Amino acid sequence: SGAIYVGNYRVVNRHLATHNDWANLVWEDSSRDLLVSSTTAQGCDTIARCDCQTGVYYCSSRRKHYPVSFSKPSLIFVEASEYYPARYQSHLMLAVGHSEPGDCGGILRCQHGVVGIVSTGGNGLVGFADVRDLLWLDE
Ligand SMILES: C[C@H](C(=O)N1CCC[C@H](C(N)=O)C1)c1nc(F)ccc1Cl
Ligand SMILES: [Zn+2]
Repeated sequence: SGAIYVGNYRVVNRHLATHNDWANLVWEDSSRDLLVSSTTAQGCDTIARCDCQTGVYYCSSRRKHYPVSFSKPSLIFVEASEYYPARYQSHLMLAVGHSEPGDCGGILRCQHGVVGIVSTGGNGLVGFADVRDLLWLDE
């Protein structure tokens, strides 16, 4: 679990969005596993606007942060799950690091701010949904 709180927006994994997220829907994209809902309170976070390919992510299944080198956002094949059929997920970045399904929502940050959230993984890999191209989150 986990979310990004920036301005009057809450960014979560689309497959983990609540009834309240959908009732306050701003934007969603199944191909990216992202959903953004509106909030009444002002949020705590800064979005990175950069091309970093290194950063640190929070891994809830270890209660620890880990440094990562990650690929640039791209279209990656993701196997069918209970949430989606087998499909290409866009704007996904992969790295070597531990992850389990419940780690989705953990933030990836570089020195400039929030880069994305955990969205996929397995076998010593962790995948992050990029949010750096969503300029409207703070504009
Ligand atoms: C199976 C799961 C996963 O990647 N997804 C399920 C939930 C929906 C995901 C998606 N973005 O489409 C795909 C997973 N397995 C691991 F071994 C480690 C982490 C994770 Cl998240
Ligand atoms: Zn950066």
